[PDB]
Amino acid sequence: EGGIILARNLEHVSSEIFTQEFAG
Amino acid sequence: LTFLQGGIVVNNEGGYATSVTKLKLKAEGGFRESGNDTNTTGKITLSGESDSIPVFTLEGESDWSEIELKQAELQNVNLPSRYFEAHAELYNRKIDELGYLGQTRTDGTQKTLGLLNYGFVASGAGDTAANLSGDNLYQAIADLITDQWAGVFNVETYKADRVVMPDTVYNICAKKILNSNGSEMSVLRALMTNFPTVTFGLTTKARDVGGTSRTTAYSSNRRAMQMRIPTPLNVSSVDQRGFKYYVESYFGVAGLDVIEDTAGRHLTGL
Amino acid sequence: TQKTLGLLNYGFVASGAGDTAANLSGDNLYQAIADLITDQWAGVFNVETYKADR
Amino acid sequence: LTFLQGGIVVNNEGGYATSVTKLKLKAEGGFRESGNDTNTTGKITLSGESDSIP
Amino acid sequence: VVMPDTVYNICAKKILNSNGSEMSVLRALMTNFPTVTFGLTTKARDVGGTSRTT
Amino acid sequence: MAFNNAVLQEVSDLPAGEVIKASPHNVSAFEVFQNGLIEGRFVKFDAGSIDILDASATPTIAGIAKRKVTGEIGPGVYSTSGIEIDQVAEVINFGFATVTVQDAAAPSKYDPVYAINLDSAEAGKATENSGATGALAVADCVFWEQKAANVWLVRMNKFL
Amino acid sequence: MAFNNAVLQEVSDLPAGEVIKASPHNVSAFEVFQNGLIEGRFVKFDAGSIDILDASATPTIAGIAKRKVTGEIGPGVYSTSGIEIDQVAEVINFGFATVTVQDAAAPSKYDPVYAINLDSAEAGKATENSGATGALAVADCVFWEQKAANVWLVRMNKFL
Repeated sequence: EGGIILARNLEHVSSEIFTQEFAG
Repeated sequence: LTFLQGGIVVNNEGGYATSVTKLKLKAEGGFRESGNDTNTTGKITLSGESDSIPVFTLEGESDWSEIELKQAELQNVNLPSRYFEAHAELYNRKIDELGYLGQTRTDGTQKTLGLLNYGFVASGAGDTAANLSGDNLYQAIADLITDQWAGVFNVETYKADRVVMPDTVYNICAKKILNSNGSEMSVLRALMTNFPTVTFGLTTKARDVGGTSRTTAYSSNRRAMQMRIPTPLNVSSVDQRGFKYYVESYFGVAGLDVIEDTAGRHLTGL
Repeated sequence: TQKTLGLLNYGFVASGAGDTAANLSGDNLYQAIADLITDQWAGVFNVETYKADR
Repeated sequence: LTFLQGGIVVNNEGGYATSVTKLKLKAEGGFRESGNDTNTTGKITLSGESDSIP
Repeated sequence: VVMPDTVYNICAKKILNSNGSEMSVLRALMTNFPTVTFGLTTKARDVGGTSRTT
Repeated sequence: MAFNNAVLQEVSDLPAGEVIKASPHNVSAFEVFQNGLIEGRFVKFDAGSIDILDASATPTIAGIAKRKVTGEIGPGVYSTSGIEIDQVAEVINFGFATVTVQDAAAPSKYDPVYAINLDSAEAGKATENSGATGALAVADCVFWEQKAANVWLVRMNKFL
Repeated sequence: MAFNNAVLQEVSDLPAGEVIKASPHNVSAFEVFQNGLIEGRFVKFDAGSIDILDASATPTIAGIAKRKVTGEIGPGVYSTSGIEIDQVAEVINFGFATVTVQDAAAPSKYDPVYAINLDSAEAGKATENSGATGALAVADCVFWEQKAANVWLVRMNKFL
């Protein structure tokens, strides 16, 4: 039934973290 | 094939995951004036946001009989080598098409947006570039560039450092003289002088996007937009069944990960 | 009848200029010739191998 | 007489052959979007075409 | 001089007069004010409810 | 809650929406489809999209929604726009494939398959009984053998 | 014409008479045929020979004439008695195959395939238009997807 892979493992949360940027 | 020369960095990150998610951490708060021995009310904390992009997968197929291979060796056409090279070439062309216009379904509707047709802010120019004066063509392209810059609050990271326009429009700009009264110098030669950081590129892909030409400025920075190709072109080993050789080749590719919304701008109609 | 064609007779795509070169402004003349060259360039999807160099 | 200064290269390898034939090999087809386990419907083949000048 | 980034960008892109040259407003200023360095800031966008150069 | 059915009496056979690849077989990918497309059911083709059977005139049965082994854990469902987004609808149109059957149905080998054509949960379920409500004669398809509980491996003689 | 389509802004898509091997396919060689058999076209079996469709009433349609990829450069035509001689008329009769479509035809997926049963160069060309002149239904054969200019991948469901 359905599948074998848990949903959250079908998503790769990127290791690169993007900091918020503000005016110069 | 100008996308990979278009400055966008390609990131093969999430191998076979069906989605790629990026996280942003923003600092909030600020310092407060305090006395010599006072307890502050200035607290620095941080929050975050998440952005996800689905990953789809394309797969092509080629095949050849042994009679085919031997007969074509008469012509010095190496069907294994030529088929593998066709796979690679079509993969490069597909990556270019995906980066610029994304993926369109076979029936006709479109599923993923690319760089050209992304949901950036799009302003329509006065008239077509051919009908348009050299000064007004310069004004249109420069108004696009600086409108994007104002949108990003002129942050060096998100500031548009590249512009891609249809080869028709790029040639027109390169050959339209800005004003005859000054010199023969062209509109493109004026833009390349007043915007020494923006490199102007071109693509045939822009000739017609959504029923009209589409120029667009964007920033080729990792933190502004990336080209997600999580699975580069994987060509299977040749499966021989009798004398019939068979090859599949799949690559799993996400679209253009436009990390920041107002990191590009469109001139619709030129 | 014509047996074979040449540079000028060939079935290339033709466009009628707005007016003759004798009375078009120097700006208009430059734009006409550049439009010829760049529309040839556009017809070949701007491939340096096939771009009109003459 | 301007054509021989028209920049077009002159090829004289035909000899006395009644024609010169030219062949261009394309590649054709394209990838189709597939699922986890499907039979591909996008084929990639190799094609050719020729043109002869008598 | 510090002007809002919008004004600085318009200065650095608006050509002074196309009849003279492609030289922009900012380039003309840099030529005629060899001692003035023209900077930019974002906080000048709305100080006092109205954009302000200094 | 806890794992369902701690201990099962017998090893369950093939789940619905599964295709045996020993025999000739074809599962064909359709990119556009309907959200909530139940796997292991007959699926129709309408307006150029693979969608769930529902009461219609004469739906174009395009085959059996293939169950993805490496899909999201959960109900057999084809999803769009989620963490469990399924890019294409994998549909089995040739060969032997497992389809759920109506719990009332008691089919047998070489019986003509009938799909269910209703706007309900029973949409796309197979059956032998032709007098069942919304029984649509699937062209050239026969029940082959009972695989699992309320799941039968049927044989599509030609493509669907 | 000299090298039509000098530059293309996209790689040309699959030509006709080309069968995809990813699925259950069959191309079966017929040792006798008619001179002037167009590759990528519906052929018929008559009097113990494969031949181009003509004014006949109820031809037994074999299948798509396979395009000999390492055949002759030129028209996709089977030919006896030449340096361009093809010994056997290999004919695609099962699965997904590309056939030239009538220049005026606008088909879509799962559309029944009608072949032009005429005496012309338009013989054997596939069309979705039943009302078209000189066309007969190629039973158990549907359109799948527009590959190239006037070329479509169709599906021969049974051995055609």
